[PDB]
Amino acid sequence: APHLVQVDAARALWPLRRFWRSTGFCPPYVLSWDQQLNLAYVGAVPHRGIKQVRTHWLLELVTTLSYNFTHLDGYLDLLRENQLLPGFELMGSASGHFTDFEDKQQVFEWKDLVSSLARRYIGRYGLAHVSKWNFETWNEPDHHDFDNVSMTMQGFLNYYDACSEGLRAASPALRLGGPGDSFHTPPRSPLSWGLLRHCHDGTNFFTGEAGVRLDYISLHRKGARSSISILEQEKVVAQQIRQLFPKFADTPIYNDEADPLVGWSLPQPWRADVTYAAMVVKVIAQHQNLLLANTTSAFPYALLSNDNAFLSYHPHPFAQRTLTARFQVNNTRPPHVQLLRKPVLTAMGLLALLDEEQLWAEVSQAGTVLDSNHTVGVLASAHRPQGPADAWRAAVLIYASDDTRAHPNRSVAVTLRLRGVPPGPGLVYVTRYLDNGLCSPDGEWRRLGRPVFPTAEQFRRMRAAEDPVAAAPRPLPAGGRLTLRPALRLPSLLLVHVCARPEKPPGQVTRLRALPLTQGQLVLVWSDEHVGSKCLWTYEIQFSQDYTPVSRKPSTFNLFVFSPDTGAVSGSYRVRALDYWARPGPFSDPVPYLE
Ligand SMILES: *[C@@H]1O[C@H](CO)[C@@H](O[C@@H]2O[C@H](CO)[C@@H](O[C@@H]3O[C@H](CO[C@H]4O[C@H](CO)[C@@H](O)[C@H](O)[C@@H]4O)[C@@H](O)[C@H](O[C@H]4O[C@H](CO)[C@@H](O)[C@H](O)[C@@H]4O)[C@@H]3O)[C@H](O)[C@H]2NC(C)=O)[C@H](O)[C@H]1NC(C)=O
Ligand SMILES: *[C@@H]1O[C@H](CO)[C@@H](O[C@@H]2O[C@H](CO)[C@@H](O)[C@H](O)[C@H]2NC(C)=O)[C@H](O)[C@H]1NC(C)=O
Ligand SMILES: *[C@@H]1O[C@H](CO)[C@@H](O)[C@H](O)[C@H]1NC(C)=O
Ligand SMILES: [Cl-]
Repeated sequence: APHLVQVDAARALWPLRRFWRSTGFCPPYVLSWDQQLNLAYVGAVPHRGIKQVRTHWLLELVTTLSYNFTHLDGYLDLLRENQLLPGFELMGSASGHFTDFEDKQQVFEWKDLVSSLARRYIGRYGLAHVSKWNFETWNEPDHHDFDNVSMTMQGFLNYYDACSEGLRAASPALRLGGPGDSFHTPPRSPLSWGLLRHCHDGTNFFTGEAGVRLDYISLHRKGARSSISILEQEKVVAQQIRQLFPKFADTPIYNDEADPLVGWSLPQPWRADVTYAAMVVKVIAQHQNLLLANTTSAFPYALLSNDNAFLSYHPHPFAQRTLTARFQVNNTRPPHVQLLRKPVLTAMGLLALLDEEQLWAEVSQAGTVLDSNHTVGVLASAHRPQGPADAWRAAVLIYASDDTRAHPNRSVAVTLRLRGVPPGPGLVYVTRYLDNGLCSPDGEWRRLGRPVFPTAEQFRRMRAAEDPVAAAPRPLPAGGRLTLRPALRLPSLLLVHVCARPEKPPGQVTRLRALPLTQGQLVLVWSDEHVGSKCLWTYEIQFSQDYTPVSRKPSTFNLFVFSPDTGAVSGSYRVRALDYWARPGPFSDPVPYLE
């Protein structure tokens, strides 16, 4: 019996927030060319699909009473250039200065450091930008990862008050949360539970007032290979917080390390391809449909982050918990680094097309209704037109996922019945499909024989599997209805995108950049902020030597590796958007490049 999926486009039930637009990593580097390419890939996810990079040890990029912020300036400028925000963990010793947060003088000094850095980047980027940053406490305070810093229970409370008063001294508009740990049953997790008590009922180190600001509560809960287990654990902790700390009943909860499995560097075949991608989507659907979609308990769940911005290493380029797959090519003159886009990163681009209202949807099999706690599920959104540059849109994202298990032998019959699409001009739909057969760079790597130092040709062949199989825009049937019967594989993802025609064509592509990889090989990366519509077929790239169109298969990811057979890359480049009705947007400013 096939899976039946119905979507009611006429039933916009409630807001749908893109709560999953976060990644993160821990340095072992942050200014290396490897990292610069990595963050270019992360920022290239369309429509701000990844917004935050939660980065450990940021205050080891400051040296020491005056401070040198050079290395921190560099990293934060790097994020800014890629339209990314720091998940700013106030974590580090300022290169050995801080050693003890029960030393009164050190507590005052920490406050002044935090004030200085906060005011510095307010000056550097503006208060409007810095007020969006999730400042956070030291990572996992109950896992004793403090190097040479003494952090007792009392020290952690003093530290927190310095963090909070230091940020306030910069501006009251800045946001601070924590503890970013797992909240195990007492007597476990004493610093986590202690922080909440302190903020709820304790005394401020600096002011002596009862209670201390806490803008959000961050936890870490990982699935041990189970998707639904993440959600189950979060509900337990959230309820405990609600009853034990009534003032925090409406305090936003973050799970900013919500991964399928602990230990990012452990090689796992399922991390290499669409298995991981589909599980990530499944976890997100479970959170929207079983936690946020008008549940009786209604916990204030606000953010979910997959901690997968790490760079992979030899001999596991694809098998680690990373958005990209790194190849250090050591036999070129000089040695260079290349990155590939893993399906999980591509999947963040499909998620990014989900809009601000959730539509009514039901999955069933043989009359039995199945919620997102099953192998097949759906998230469906609608968009209210903003101006002449956009129109009505619907995005239906369907996953087939058995968590960390793939099933190459199996095929999942699915019948999608879309109903109630509101009438409008040039209504078309476009399907985007991912599975391990057609669109897995790891799979291509292995068909090529697993080359350790891939050639230019081998990279082209691997990159040819990055994008989803996209079907050309077809007119929507009459009555605002669409019935499709795809044969989904396990794992797979299917995005059906139904768009009405906007009045104006797409806007201008902006902030084009050329980044060198090696001889005759280069990355083109751009912003899509002013494009003004999500209904895009591809981005046309043109190259001039004295402009001709660079021929490539369709892709809406804001990054392209140009690697021509001739090796001629010197000249000027320009890029523009192309919508589902073949209408071009204006060209970006031309970017020159000389090799
Ligand atoms: C081409 O050239 C590049 C640049 O020179 C080489 O890059 C090195 O690659 C190796 C992997 O082959 C890297 O070494 C590995 O680093 C891992 C992470 O290290 C950090 O984290 C650990 C643990 O937290 C710390 O101990 C460590 O100090 C670092 O902070 C380690 O996990 C690896 O060790 C594990 O595997 C080895 C097997 O070799 C076991 O012996 C160990 O017990 C352990 O299980 C490993 O050390 C290295 O960091 C890379 N250097 C750089 C600068 O990037 C490429 O290897 C080379 N390519 C080829 C094909 O030769
Ligand atoms: C998700 O579904 C699983 C089953 O697939 C649920 O786990 C079962 O829970 C019941 C409790 O009524 C137990 O009796 C069973 O032993 C469990 N079965 C298995 C296979 O583990 C789980 O409770 C569901 N979770 C949510 C949040 O709906
Ligand atoms: C700060 O550190 C940078 C990087 O190490 C170095 O180049 C510079 O000399 C330092 N600046 C000052 C003012 O000490
Ligand atoms: Cl994982």
